[PDB]
Amino acid sequence: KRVAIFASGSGTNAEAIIQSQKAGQLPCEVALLITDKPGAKVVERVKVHEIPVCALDPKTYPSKEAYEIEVVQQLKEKQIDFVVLAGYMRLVGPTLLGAYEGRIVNIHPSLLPAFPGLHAIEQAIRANVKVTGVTIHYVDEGMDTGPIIAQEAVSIEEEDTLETLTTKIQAVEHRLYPATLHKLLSKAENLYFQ
Amino acid sequence: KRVAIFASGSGTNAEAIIQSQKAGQLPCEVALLITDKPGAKVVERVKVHEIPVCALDPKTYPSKEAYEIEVVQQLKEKQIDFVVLAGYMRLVGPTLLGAYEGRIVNIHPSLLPAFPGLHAIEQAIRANVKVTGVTIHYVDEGMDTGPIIAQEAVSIEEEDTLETLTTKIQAVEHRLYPATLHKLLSKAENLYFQS
Repeated sequence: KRVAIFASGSGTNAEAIIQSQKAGQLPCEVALLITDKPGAKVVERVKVHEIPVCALDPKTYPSKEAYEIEVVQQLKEKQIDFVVLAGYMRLVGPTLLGAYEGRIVNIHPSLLPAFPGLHAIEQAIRANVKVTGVTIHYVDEGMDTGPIIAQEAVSIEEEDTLETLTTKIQAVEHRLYPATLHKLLSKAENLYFQ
Repeated sequence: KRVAIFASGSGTNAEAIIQSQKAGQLPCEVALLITDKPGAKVVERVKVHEIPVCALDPKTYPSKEAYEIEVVQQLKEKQIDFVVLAGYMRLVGPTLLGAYEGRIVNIHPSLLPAFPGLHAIEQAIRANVKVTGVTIHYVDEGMDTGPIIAQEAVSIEEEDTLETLTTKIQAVEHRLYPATLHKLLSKAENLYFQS
């Protein structure tokens, strides 16, 4: 029962998922990290668990399709059953989606459909909303589109800044992503690991 | 200290605001209802408090501007200081906005900017979101635009239907609209009711 994670930068969501496996809550094993650069905390955090990492810079490839062909090659090689995006900053193209349709999920720091795309916490602050939150969803063709699995609201208090709100939102993500993955990939159904 | 309410249909939000006045929580008095149809529960609910009612069918006017000119006339006639939209289903045009800019608020049953416009509770169910909610905001030019004053989230449970979610959202509106109006229009500031 193998999961791949796509992540970059700090990798705190990837860490919470790995911690959830160690707790006995995730009903699968993290088997691969796909990332953009070697010199990042997420690589360090994952490497110490002896989980394979494939660091593919997308700009090295002639096209998005060529990059995704290599991505899919890696997922197939590691016998990946499910794909978890955890701070993956690119759109998922037709090659990746075609190979893993119905088996890719994502987390996004807004209540979709509000504030899709990059820097959604900053978007909510700039729009002066009073409530934002976190969305976990299946990945389909478009930007942050696909059937929504879970959402949780977070209030923006008057004293909140980008930093303090980001902390609150990350706390929700670290609890919610693994709890949602546990419920979704429950051993009751054999669904994704047949 | 006079407020006008714009409402149609059942008028349950209008009722909650009147009730909050009667409770001692609203620091102003409801002085006028502007509505579209005489034969509605909101008219009945408001009339029994002997609050003046102006029923203006907008379709019986040459233009949106002509209708709003009459609206503004009625508001000026009644010495209205603040305008509360409570199920007003038309866009606020330049005539109304020009006369009462900064003194019009609205309630909307989604977490703006998601699901602006009509039937937003149905929109959220059709979009299969798991969280929706309520927004109270100042009214500017445009549809459901303007500085957001308050929001409250409501979870859509698996067993929720349009009917049961609507009940939940209306419960939030009936508490939140008057509580927000109390905070916004607080006596300490006396911002909107200067002589």
